[PDB]
Amino acid sequence: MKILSLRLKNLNSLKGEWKIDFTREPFASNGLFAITGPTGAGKTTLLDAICLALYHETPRLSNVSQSQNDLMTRDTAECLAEVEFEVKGEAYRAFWSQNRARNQPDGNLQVPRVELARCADGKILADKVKDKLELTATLTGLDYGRFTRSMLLSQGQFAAFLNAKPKERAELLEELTGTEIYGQISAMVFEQHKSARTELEKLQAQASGVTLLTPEQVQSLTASLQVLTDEEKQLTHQKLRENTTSQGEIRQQLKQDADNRQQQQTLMQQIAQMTQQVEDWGYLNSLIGSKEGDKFRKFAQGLTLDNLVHLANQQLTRLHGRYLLQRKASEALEVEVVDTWQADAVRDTRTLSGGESFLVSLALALALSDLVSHKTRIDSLFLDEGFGTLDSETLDTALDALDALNASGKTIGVISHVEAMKERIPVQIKVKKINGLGYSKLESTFAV
Amino acid sequence: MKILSLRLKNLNSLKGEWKIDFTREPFASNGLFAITGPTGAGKTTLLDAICLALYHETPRLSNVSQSQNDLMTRDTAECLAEVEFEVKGEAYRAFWSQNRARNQPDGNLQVPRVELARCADGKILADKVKDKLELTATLTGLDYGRFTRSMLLSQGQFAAFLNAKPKERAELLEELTGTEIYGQISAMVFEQHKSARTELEKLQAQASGVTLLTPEQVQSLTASLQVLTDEEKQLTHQKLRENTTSQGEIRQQLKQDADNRQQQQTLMQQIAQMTQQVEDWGYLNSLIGSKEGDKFRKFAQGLTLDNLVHLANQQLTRLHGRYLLQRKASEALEVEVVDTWQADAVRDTRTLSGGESFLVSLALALALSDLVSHKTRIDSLFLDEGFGTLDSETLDTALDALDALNASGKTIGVISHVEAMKERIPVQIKVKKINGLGYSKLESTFAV
Amino acid sequence: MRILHTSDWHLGQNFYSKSREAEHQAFLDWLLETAQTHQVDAIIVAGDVFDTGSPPSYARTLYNRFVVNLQQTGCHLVVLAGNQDSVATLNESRDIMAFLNTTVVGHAPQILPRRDGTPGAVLCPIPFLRPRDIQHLLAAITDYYQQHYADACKLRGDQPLPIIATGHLTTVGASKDAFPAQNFPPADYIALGHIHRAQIIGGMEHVRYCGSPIPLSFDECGKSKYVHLVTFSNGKLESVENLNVPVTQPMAVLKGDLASITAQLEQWRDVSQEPPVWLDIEITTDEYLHDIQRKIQALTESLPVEVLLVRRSRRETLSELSVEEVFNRRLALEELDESQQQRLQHLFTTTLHTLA
Amino acid sequence: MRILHTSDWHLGQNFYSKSREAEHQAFLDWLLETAQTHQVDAIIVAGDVFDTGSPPSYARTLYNRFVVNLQQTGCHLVVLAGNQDSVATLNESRDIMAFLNTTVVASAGHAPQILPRRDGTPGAVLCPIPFLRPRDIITSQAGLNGIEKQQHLLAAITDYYQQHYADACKLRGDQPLPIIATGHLTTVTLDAFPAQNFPPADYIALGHIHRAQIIGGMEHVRYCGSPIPLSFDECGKSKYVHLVTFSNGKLESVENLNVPVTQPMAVLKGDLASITAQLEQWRDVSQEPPVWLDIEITTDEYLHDIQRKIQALTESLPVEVLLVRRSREQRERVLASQQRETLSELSVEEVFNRRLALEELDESQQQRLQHLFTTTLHTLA
DNA sequence: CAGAAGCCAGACATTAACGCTTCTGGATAGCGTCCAGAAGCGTTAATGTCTGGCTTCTG
Ligand SMILES: Nc1ncnc2c1ncn2[C@@H]1O[C@H](COP(=O)(O)OP(=O)(O)O)[C@@H](O)[C@H]1O
Ligand SMILES: Nc1ncnc2c1ncn2[C@@H]1O[C@H](COP(=O)(O)OP(=O)(O)O)[C@@H](O)[C@H]1O
Ligand SMILES: [Mg+2]
Ligand SMILES: [Mg+2]
Ligand SMILES: [Mn+2]
Ligand SMILES: [Mn+2]
Ligand SMILES: [Mn+2]
Repeated sequence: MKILSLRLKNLNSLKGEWKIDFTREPFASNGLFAITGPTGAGKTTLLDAICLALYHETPRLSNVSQSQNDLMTRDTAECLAEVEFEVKGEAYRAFWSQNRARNQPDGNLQVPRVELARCADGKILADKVKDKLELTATLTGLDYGRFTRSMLLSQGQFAAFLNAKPKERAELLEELTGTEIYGQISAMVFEQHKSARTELEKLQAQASGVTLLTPEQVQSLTASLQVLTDEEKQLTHQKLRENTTSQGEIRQQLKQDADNRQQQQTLMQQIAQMTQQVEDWGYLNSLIGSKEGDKFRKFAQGLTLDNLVHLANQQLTRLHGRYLLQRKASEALEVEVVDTWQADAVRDTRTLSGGESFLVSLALALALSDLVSHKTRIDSLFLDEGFGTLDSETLDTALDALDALNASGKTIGVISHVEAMKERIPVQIKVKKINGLGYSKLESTFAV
Repeated sequence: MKILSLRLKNLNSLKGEWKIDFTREPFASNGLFAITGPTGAGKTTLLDAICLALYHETPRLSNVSQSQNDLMTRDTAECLAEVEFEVKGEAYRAFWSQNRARNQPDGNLQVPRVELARCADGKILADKVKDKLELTATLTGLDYGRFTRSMLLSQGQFAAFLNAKPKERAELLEELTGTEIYGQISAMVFEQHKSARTELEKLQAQASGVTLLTPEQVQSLTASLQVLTDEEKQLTHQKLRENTTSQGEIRQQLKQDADNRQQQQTLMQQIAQMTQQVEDWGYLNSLIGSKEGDKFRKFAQGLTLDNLVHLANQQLTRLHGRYLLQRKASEALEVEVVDTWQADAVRDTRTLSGGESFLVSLALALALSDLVSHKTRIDSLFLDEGFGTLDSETLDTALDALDALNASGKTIGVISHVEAMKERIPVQIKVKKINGLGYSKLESTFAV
Repeated sequence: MRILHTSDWHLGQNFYSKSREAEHQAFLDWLLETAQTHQVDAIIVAGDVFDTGSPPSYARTLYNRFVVNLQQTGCHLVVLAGNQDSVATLNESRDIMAFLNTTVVGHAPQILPRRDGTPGAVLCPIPFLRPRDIQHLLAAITDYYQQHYADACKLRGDQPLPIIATGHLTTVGASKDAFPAQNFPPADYIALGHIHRAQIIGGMEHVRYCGSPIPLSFDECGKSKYVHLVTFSNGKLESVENLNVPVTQPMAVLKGDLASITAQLEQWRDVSQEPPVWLDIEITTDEYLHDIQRKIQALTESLPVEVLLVRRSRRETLSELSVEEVFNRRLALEELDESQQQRLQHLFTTTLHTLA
Repeated sequence: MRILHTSDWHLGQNFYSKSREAEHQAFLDWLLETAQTHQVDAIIVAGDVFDTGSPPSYARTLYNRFVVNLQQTGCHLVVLAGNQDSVATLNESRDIMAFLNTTVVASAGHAPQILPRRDGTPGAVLCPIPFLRPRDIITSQAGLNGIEKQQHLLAAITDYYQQHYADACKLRGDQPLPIIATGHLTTVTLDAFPAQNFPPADYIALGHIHRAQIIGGMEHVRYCGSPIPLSFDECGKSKYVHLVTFSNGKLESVENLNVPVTQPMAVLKGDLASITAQLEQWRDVSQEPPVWLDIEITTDEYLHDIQRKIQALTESLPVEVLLVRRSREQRERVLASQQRETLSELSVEEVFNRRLALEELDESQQQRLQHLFTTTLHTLA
């Protein structure tokens, strides 16, 4: 998943055909480098370019589309970002571009153009946005929700994984390592339970919609029949039909009351039969989940989280021996730190210091990336910020750990405003402003 | 409102009792100070005592109570935090404490005991949580919600205001200034509309719930009536009895159908009139009003967000002249950034670098603090980590602007890790980390 | 026979986050002293004793202390229910108040005894006639007063007791629907409230306005802060008298430019009087409220005065605009047309009325 | 001398949105009738007269009607302040209650007062101590500790009681008159008041405990208890009010008076069958005032739609259901699984068996649930 | 000018914001009653995405 090249145009502060490729000697020597410059020069921009080219979205912008597009540099015509990446043994190419109304500095925004293709093959694997997203997700093994917290750690949201609610935390572990059927079966179970419950409710509505004559009304009507019949036997033609007409009125009402009761009795028998089934349906729903994997998805993913924390423990011991991580006895998917020096303290991650929380998040990200090494291997990492909160006596250990990781084929590119690593890192991509003109540039070797 | 003292014991990682007074040979002037030390050595804990003893809620832990008290350091059975602050030429005193079972390192916790008192007379003005948390807010003019984003920019939450939800921002603005009558109107118009809609319903259900005979059945009953009517004239006594009996069945059916029909016509007239009533409230509820007072409050807070941004621009011009905030024409109120260098370029706040976003958030928080100045004066601000991301020249300009602000009564405290800034700052409350035991210590002039 | 007339006491009124305890207590003490000095037979109040249906605790203490002090005098006090004031909080002490020789209030006329217990006159107790209790409403109130007058006349017969009528309403010919002025029953004296501004009405002394004894607003800070004395002679009216009240909290209103008002504040240059003067500020400049308040505070902090509110006489802060104005601004985006807007504004008025 | 010992009226209390006005008025008239029958001279209530700081209007009307009705008998009344109530809400009527021969002692620092008998002779000496708020007796001091506050407050309250008892004794001098002292504090989770530190007064009236009982086995310290039940833990217990016989400056005896139960209450515990069996026993009698009932279900099965099933069971009887409770506390999770199992190679059947193994069902509904899940699984193949 | 790439105007699958309903922790308790807060599902207008007509530049 290591990135091979980058190409951007009119993105944020940067303006004009800046292409960098890691196949060259300075980046292929070791694969580890650093980026520096003034704030706002484009340090985050040249790292968000690959994120845009891969997933059509940035950590700072919810979406880019035919409307509300503002990532292009002010007063420019076309902005594009193209990257080349190698998954398994073959390299691919991802492309994104956007044009104004007529290349003028103002006007309507046009629909984006996206192309995902294999390098040196000429095969356009996808030509539409949704198809491109599906294909790139399938081939890379990384959706945006997995990439933005397993491969790239943007500033400000580095602690998001530790501070993520289980509703969004469990989905990542579900997407990784397969096993997507749990949420599906939970949603289907909830849907069928809702159907089997709403079918019973309408029977209750029919149950309470049938008018029933009261027993007092029933007896009073029956009593009138005897009165009408007895007065008849006491006999003229006028009162014959008079009693007889009232006799017919009562007979139908009793017949209708019996018919109303007859319909109710059958329906109550039916209601009783499917009531016993819906009881078990609700009981099952109470421990299998509802809608978007509300329950039992965390139950299934607890084992994956246990494996992830087991790997994170052994990686964090190598990083630094201050804390160990393990799952806490809570219903939610949570991990709590263990104080090695105290050897007994069991405290949640909410009380950690800023630097220790950053280190824990980095360790979790590294272990999570290494967990899925079996399928769609990941051999890259980027850190926008986080080293500032660390002191010099620990930042050195952090850099030593990153060097130990980079000793393998993994490539790590960090960004930091702290000058304590300007000599530790040999390669620096210097970025410079231009006389306060509102734009920025970099080394001429990468310009085109 | 400014802070005059502080005391804590076993708060987070500071065993023993410590006390710092801002009325000594150090802190004699109102000059800005700083706190430095190794990362994770209780650097924020010194800033957590003020927040805990004032509002019963640390910026990290949601609440502290008989349960889930993760704040206390391990191997301890008691903690407390006391604050002495001054407002309007008079001083008060807040307090908080908690113990364990039988003063043991294990067992359940006791209910925390609090205190609010005046330092001059010595009497106490509150002794319960539910009344003290309101009396402190009434006295100081700011509760926890206004405190945490007006005079304490905690690490990682500096840009909270900019990225806060529009409902949260509207609630903050209305709570800081103005009267909640808009909120009550919005929350009550919706209740009236709901009542009108509910009483409108259950009348249509009653109208639809009564079974009516179709006109064909009405004619069918009428046809059978005349059919049974003719042969009775053509008529025997037994035949007359059964014939007239069927006549009564039809007559009562026609009688009840007309009565049931008549009741339905009565409901239709009420519903038809009520349909004229429902538009009285539907349009009002659509234009304004909602649960918890959202739409009307958000509409009303624009007129005060205009004043807030007007103050923020004036504050920011002397702090960072590259940007002038503006109130864009958005239904959800937001601040809009105008670029001076880029010839009045307009773009969303979300697409800003970390340092410039920090500057914008700090300017907005300062303007918010100075908006309530005419009612109550706030003369304290402890900005936490996040100030060091700036470049040296930009950081120097920010420090110079803070110094210029410090000519007023504001006693700014800055917590960060910049070596140049810590050398520049005269006063340093140094913290010394222990040699692996896990605890931290202050200077020998503060311990007691 | 002598009667003291007062109305619109409005106890518990938070005058812009302030209190009225000291001035209320001083006025009550003055009222007791004047009643004792003039040997008045009875006291009448035309409703609106409390600001709202849930008055603060200190208002109850003030009212109870006033009643207790009145007990030593031995006079008679009658209390009516105001418009904003709810009858629920007044009816709570009705049983105790009657035991303490005072009446609170549909009712029947009662004989007003003198200090020696002899029947002096008769009064007509009419509280705020709520629409639920009773075009059509005008006739209802008119013939209700007619029936009450008939009952009073039946009670009188040939007795020489003068008839006194009480009510809490506004009438035509008065300035800050309306019961017509000429429709009054032929009573010796009729007392009206609900209006803080005392004024002449009807050309005859049978109907008089006592007004309010305390300043309810800066607009009513004029000298017309009187309390009326009504005297009777052998069953006929003797004369009507008005009493000047003391002030324990002066009101000051300022208008003009910033320089002019700053010059005006120099009149109170370190006078150091014991009552802090409350200031109403009206500035015609275009400067924003949030910093013009700071400018005002840059000068008022040294003077022995207190600033209550700042107003611009004519962007802007919500305190400058009213609820009706902001709602009308909200309606600018909708089509007002001809009736939709009338119905919507009427419904909004109903909602704002039923909110409190 | 006879005096009534009661407290914890809690007027205007809302009990699950149900008013207590009817039972409070019933108790008030019953107490007035008992006072008239027994020819009492002074009545003392030991605090918590009003449930909240701002009681509703009808509670105030009830209090005013009670004091007016008690004025007829001529007996004296003493009103103590609790912790729940408002000292200002009591003081707003304390000033005017003096003319009615009733005393409100909500404000602290009240001097001892002589309780007169019906004949006008001095009957006893009062020690009307309301609840002692810390803001009225102690002063805040810095350099404090977590537990030092409790000891300081205990010392202050003990000193206050000693001083007040000494003042009352020196005021009574030598006449053989009984000494009465009020109290609204708990007496022996390390927050209490030692029993032996009370002054050796003739009789101690202690409140703020809803269960009437004796403290430390000493006869002249008593808890009056609530006049009416205030929760479901005392529904089946009879409330009491104490009368005290005083003569020659010494206590003779006290007798408990049963309070009529105008609004009966009961609580149920058990499974569905037991609850239904206990509920159906009300079919015989007909309670014109509805009886309030509590349901405490202790079982493990689902009981789908409790709020409708209970309503159906109680619709045919005048039994007002107020609240329900179930043993819902339960935790669920996959175990460690030997640190080796993984979700990929694990079977959905195995995870379902593990999930159901945590539940207490064994075979009966287990087989039906397993078949149900097999049917659900079969529709995605 | 004839015709093609580009630009502008219509239906359909997500989606984010209230609102309702249920459930639960905290402030009080001699370890009990409401008050407020949080989670999860249902509605709905808003929106991005895919598909069908005009317009300027190349041959
Ligand atoms: N449309 C635009 N016009 C002008 N400047 C822009 C525009 N969009 C983004 N920018 C600028 O692009 C820069 C991006 O900086 P960024 O890479 O986020 O900095 P950092 O690496 O310090 O976080 C910011 O200075 C921002 O103001
Ligand atoms: N439950 C606990 N028991 C003991 N010590 C703790 C506990 N929770 C946190 N701590 C300590 O408190 C420290 C607080 O970190 P702090 O220095 O305030 O943060 P930062 O470095 O971001 O300013 C933690 O690093 C840890 O050493
Ligand atoms: Mg950055
Ligand atoms: Mg920190
Ligand atoms: Mn008035
Ligand atoms: Mn009135
Ligand atoms: Mn109680």
